[PDB]
Amino acid sequence: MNYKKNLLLLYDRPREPIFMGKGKSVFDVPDNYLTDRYRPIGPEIQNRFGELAEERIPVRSIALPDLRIPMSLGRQEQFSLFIPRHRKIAARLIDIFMGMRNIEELQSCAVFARDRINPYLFNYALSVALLHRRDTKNLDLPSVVEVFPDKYVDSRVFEQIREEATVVPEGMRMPIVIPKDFTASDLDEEHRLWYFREDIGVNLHHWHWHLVYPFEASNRAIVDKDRRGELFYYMHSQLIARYNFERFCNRLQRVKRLNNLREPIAEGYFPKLDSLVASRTWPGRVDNAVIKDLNRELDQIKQDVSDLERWIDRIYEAVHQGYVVDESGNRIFLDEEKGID
Amino acid sequence: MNYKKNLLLLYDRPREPIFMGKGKSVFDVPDNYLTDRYRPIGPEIQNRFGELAEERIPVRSIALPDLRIPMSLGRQEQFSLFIPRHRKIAARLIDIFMGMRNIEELQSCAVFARDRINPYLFNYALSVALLHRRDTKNLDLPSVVEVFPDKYVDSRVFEQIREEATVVPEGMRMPIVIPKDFTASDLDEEHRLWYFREDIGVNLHHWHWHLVYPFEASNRAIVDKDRRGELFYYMHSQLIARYNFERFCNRLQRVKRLNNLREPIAEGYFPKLDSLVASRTWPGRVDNAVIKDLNRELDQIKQDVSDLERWIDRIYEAVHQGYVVDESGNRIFLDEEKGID
Ligand SMILES: [Cu+2]
Repeated sequence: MNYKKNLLLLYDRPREPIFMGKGKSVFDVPDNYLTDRYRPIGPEIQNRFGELAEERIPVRSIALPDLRIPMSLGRQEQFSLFIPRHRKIAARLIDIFMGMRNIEELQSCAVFARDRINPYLFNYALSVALLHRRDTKNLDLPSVVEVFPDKYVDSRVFEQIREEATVVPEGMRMPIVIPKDFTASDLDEEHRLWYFREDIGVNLHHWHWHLVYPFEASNRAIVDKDRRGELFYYMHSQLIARYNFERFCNRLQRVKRLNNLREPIAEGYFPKLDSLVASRTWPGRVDNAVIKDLNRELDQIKQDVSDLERWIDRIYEAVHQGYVVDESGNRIFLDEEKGID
Repeated sequence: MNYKKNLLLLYDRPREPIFMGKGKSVFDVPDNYLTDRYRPIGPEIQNRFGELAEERIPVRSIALPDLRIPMSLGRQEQFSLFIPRHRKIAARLIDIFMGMRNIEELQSCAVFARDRINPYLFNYALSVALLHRRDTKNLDLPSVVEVFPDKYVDSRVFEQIREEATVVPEGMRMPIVIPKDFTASDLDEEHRLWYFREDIGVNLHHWHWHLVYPFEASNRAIVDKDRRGELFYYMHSQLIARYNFERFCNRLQRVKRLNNLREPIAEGYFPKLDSLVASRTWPGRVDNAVIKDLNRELDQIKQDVSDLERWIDRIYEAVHQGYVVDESGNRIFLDEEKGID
């Protein structure tokens, strides 16, 4: 039905309010669906952006589960699935979208939530829901490059794209060249591997792999895929095999592992990305930075380097021992078949 | 006369005693010319080596100044012109050879001294005397590679040359290949410049340049060659220009200067040379070695790093000021003409 195609419009222009009209359509949102900022002038808006629209999508006003947790993350904040706290927020939102029985209520829940929660988070939570509901199958999700170009492109282009789009009429617009080999000069031998590290393609593959094989949510909510452990081993293992190949093609040696976490990290990296959602840039790492104990009260991270070292020491022990121990105290054997997994 | 050609025989086999016979000749040395080790069995020797020679060169017994200072340096010790003490020893010996009126007494002094003083030192002292004594002009001094191959060749070959020369008859002897690119592997990017750093040619040029333009000997005219200061600047300046060129041809950046002496030296170098005169090998320098205050009582070196730093600070000051100050206290101006010199 249409509903499937109407959800895809949510991916359009993530930071433009949902009432501004996406593609050749526009949403006819209730006033209790308007944000607190814009609700007090709702009448002036629905009318103002009604123009230029072929279709008008109605949206029924429903109950809507509590969106406190989803909304806890700031709108101008970054979103990562590695941070403990974000995991709990996303997994909760995924749970809401996943828990809407009908494809019509999913559209209603989405339309409301969209302008209240972090765009990056919304995109993830929706992507995961759509991909793993039964009614929304075979649905072609727009490339995350197209919805979030800031994670894939030198920040320099953005003010050129703004200039070009404002000054020059459509049809006469020149294609914007995206800078390559732009993060470091030839003094850094690492700069040679730009075509791999910074390639759009491989970064998309990595992002998507983690979409379809998450490590947290609910085992029935898509965590427990056959041999996902072995997959995690192999896929990442092939990344380095391919990387090491490309290294040899640029007169470099094989990548040296992170022997130990106390010694400095020789290779710094300034990525040159600017998050338009956070309105800030990603920080760089300097040469010879040292790993430091984390105390990020907000993010819910209280971890010492020694904690990491302790985990490693134990994992090594298990691997040599040949077995692990479950919470219960029983032993599980790292056999030829399932060991790696 | 013959005398000129007879001195060249001293350069032959530097560590073989002078009574063993050089080329197609042999020396008829007095018994008071024999060393303390060999004098007590002089009769057995002069006879044992005398034959199979077309010539026997007589040598008249002369007075001979005290050779204490020349003999102060051990026979199995290394010799460098940079070490303060060696400078005083060599300059004194040079003075003796230089001070022998006749080309016959030079031959007599030499023949005596040769087996009592350090071979490396002898070679230098003689080389300098011949080139600047007035009788021995326009001469052909043998290449120092041929007399001291240990300073120009991987030590590995020496036991092959000994094997080949003992086992195989003359005429059937295979040429010994000299290893190239042998001091470091491809993990060290510096190894690429072997063909320049370790080339026989350029090392000979450097050695010889310092022969004809010494910086301190005795008698100022020998040091005082036209614009030798500017020469010292330019010649060495061209070495680095050429080096920096060769760097660019091996995918390397321009050579980084020694900014400051307290910071570690990143690039180590093990030269793989074995001094047959010292019977030891040259020490290597490890990666990230640090310069340290010297206290070499024997060599007469008592220098702190800060001394070096102080000299540099003062030289910079003079250069910026635009003038220097002589011992007397007067000022000399670094003009366009003689400034560099
Ligand atoms: Cu020099």
